[PDB]
Amino acid sequence: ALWQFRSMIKCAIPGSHPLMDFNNYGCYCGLGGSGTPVDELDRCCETHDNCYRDAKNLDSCKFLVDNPYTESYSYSCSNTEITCNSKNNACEAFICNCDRNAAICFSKAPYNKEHKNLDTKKYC
Ligand SMILES: C[C@H](CCC(=O)NCCS(=O)(=O)O)[C@H]1CC[C@H]2[C@@H]3[C@H](O)C[C@@H]4C[C@H](O)CC[C@]4(C)[C@H]3C[C@H](O)[C@]12C
Ligand SMILES: [Ca+2]
Ligand SMILES: [Ca+2]
Ligand SMILES: [Ca+2]
Ligand SMILES: [Cl-]
Ligand SMILES: [Cl-]
Ligand SMILES: [Cl-]
Repeated sequence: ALWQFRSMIKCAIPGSHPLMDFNNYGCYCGLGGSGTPVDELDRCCETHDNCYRDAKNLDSCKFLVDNPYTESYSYSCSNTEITCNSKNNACEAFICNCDRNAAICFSKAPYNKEHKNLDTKKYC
């Protein structure tokens, strides 16, 4: 679920900015997206979006109001290391996996301030 994705990110990037949740980043970091990612970080988000899209296409899975972000799962954090619980059901494991990979991807990408709250309608 969305709130778990945020904690997962805190887990991988302890020095994250709490107020960052109020803003969007690049072309894909945020609800929806358009065009092509502007940088590595943005790519991580697009990929995560794509991962959720695949989640919505799983024949055996249908989420509340069709939003994968509502699906809560179980996971643990240890030394900035994320682990999805094997007890998660297939749908939850798929979502937990998308989040884990995205969080890891975020931790390795450069944060470019110029892309914060980008004028998407013009550069995306
Ligand atoms: C983890 C990312 C920032 C990394 C960073 O702050 N590096 C600097 C570290 S340091 O000071 O130099 O130590 C931030 C950039 C924009 C953020 C995204 C945007 O805020 C858009 C949404 C907001 C939602 O609440 C959570 C998912 C999300 C899709 C966020 C995931 C994550 O929190 C992102 C991808
Ligand atoms: Ca998005
Ligand atoms: Ca269902
Ligand atoms: Ca659940
Ligand atoms: Cl989002
Ligand atoms: Cl349902
Ligand atoms: Cl459900």
